[PDB]
Amino acid sequence: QEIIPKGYEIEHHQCGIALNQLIPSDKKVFITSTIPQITERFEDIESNEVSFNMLFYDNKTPVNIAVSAEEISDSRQLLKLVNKKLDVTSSTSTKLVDYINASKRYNPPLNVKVATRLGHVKGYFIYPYQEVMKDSNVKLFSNDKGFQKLIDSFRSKGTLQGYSKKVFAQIKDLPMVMVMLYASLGSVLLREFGLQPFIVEISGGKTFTLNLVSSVWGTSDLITTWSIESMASFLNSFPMFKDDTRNTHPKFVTSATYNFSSGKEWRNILISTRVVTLQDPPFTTLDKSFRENYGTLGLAFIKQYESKKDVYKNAFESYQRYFNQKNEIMQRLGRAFALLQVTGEVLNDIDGFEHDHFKIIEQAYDSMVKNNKTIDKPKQLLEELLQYLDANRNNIAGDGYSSVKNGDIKAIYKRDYLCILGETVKEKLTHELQTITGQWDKKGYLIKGEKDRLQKQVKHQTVKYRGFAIKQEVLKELGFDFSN
Amino acid sequence: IESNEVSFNMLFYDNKTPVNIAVSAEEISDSRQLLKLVNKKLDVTSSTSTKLVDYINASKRYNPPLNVKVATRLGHVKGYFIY
Amino acid sequence: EIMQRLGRAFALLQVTGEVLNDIDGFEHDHFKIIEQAYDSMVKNNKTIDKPKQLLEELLQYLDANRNNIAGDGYSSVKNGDIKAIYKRDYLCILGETVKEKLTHELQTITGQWDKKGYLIKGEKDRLQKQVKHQTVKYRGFAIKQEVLKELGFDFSNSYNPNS
Amino acid sequence: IESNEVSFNMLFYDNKTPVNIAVSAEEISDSRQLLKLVNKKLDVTSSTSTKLVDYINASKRYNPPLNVKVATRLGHVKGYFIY
Repeated sequence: QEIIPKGYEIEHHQCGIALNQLIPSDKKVFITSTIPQITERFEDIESNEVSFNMLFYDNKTPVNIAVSAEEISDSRQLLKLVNKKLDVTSSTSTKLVDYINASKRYNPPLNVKVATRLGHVKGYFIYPYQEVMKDSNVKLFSNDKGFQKLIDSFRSKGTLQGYSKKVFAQIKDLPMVMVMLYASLGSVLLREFGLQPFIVEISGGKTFTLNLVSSVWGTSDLITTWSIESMASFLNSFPMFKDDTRNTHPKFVTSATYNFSSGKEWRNILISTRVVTLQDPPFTTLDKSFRENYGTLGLAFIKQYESKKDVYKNAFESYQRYFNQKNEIMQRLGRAFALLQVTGEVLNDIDGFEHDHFKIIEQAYDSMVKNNKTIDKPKQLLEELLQYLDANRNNIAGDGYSSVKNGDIKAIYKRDYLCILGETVKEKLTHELQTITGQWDKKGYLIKGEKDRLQKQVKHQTVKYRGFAIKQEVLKELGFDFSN
Repeated sequence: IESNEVSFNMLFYDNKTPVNIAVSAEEISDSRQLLKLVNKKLDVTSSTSTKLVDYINASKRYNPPLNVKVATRLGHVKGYFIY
Repeated sequence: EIMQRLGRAFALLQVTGEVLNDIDGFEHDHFKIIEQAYDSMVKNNKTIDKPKQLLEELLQYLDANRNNIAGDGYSSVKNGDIKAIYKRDYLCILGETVKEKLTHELQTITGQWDKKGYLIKGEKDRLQKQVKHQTVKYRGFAIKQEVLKELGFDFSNSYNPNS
Repeated sequence: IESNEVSFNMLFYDNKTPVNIAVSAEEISDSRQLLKLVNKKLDVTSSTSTKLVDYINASKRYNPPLNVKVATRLGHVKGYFIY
């Protein structure tokens, strides 16, 4: 039992318990029938501010309520807890504040350091697994219940090796799902390598691959359907899975992704169904496997890294400097590939998860440089222009072409090249004309002019036009043949 | 049963006619808010609000009200299914 | 594909009918009532199959613009742009017209068209075939005559006037 | 040195652990605002806020704090160049 502060009395009548104040002459002045007992104080190690739990009995029923410091120490605010069964009024608020203060002095609450997010916060790394948390003497406060249900989903289950033979062995070398799993594992390492967030997406089983990569740390409830910012800040170092890209508005998503890419602050990978892409496509039984064998491989991975941190660090530094060598946009993503590959190198060293990390990762790298369009905007745009011209031959002049009788001339067909008139290239590129035509030149697409000018002077019949001469070779590579 | 917060029904007589009005905890336990029920036929003023709050508190102590658990929606709420 | 996303909902309505059958005076056939409307949905609802929907619309459009279609039995397109090349085996809709229709959904819908078997792919494992007519080479999506007819179209320009 | 306004650092012990917190002049010299530091481990209430404000004033009188001129930007401010 706890002590009663000097000056206070506690009566036990039929009406129920009663905290009276003792005023000498001793006269008794009722304070409350709801004796507050402040059991714990919580210190958010991010904010360094503090809160409390108030416990009191509403006539046989314990009532624990989370309360701020002000609510407990400010009469006008303390009065607001009447809605939660606290016996207090504008008349007794001050006496109850004073009693609370004294009880706090004479019965110190338990001090609990508290964290509201996962991952790296200040000096600690907060794990969402009871087993790990009970050893570290920090608690995981999450008022918002969405994240709480997210944490109950982190709970591990099943054995380990059973995940490496029932789940993992089914897909040691399926490259797309395997790189997605690298994302879900190496998300933890961004803060370790100084790398900012990025994305790994699959598009074109999809939901199935996402549900499967969820089993690296727990249930398929880690997944969500497309806020993003708060969830990212909470997972912090842990990967985010977002599902059903299809069901939602495109204005919303791309904005959400640009927002996520920015940095409370977080540093993790977004895995969906600064982007690494997996567009190739890679059941009933392996689903039972990863549903019975929840997330054990994840914490194993973390422990593996922990073992030889500063070794994997130098390995990543090597992969980083090298991937920055091998197209401009793919070199922008050099650190991300470095990271996913060090993730694979870490996974290789785990016992029952041996596999070829170099080949899966180069396999998907080349899958990207081949299949992903946006890496090469100058070429893409060029193709779009040619496609357009492919359908507008009544406005093309040149060898074998009927003279353009009405309107504008869009290109001059010569055998060695197609000279797309400057005006059409402007109509296509607008303000990006200078840079894209520059890239076309840097890429060797065009037959330059005399005076260090991108546009060649090309003759047909009785006119000399000025336009960008695109070599027959490029036309053919892109699948076009303006030949008669 | 969703919020675990509480409200009350106040009964009073406006010269032979009963008046039952639903009132929040704050309205009954804070003089400034109790004063707002004057619009609903309650005899109270800025002068008497405190004494009436204290009387309400004491009356509540010695004639406890009936406790009713309550739901504002149908279906599954927390552990019950409300029909 | 979309009907499998609604799998749990149909499962549920089916368990609802299975529950209702067991009530005292409420006997009825739930399996037939439920399969009847499943198939009624896949038949009558267009939006389940957006790729076919879009395709038909495009064909509808081309049916009204043959003065801009070239190919077998067609007068050369003299004014404006070329929208398709009619070969006996297929209608090769030029890439630009498919873009003008699908805009940002081009890749996904053409992918569906291929996965659905609508088109005669090109040599280099590319969705757009190179189509030769007279002496000119266009690049477009070749839609098999079978699909044209299934959707109710006949892009032949050769039919004796006397009929 | 730009504003000529002033702020303070308060040091107190939360049972063996020093706590230094930056505080405005108003926070320290106005009971209503001083009360807001309860969130930062300060033992104060609406009942004791006035006495603690007065104690702070007196302690400030008899143990003057160190005066530090301060700048929040680099470069030329008023007469100095802050590196």
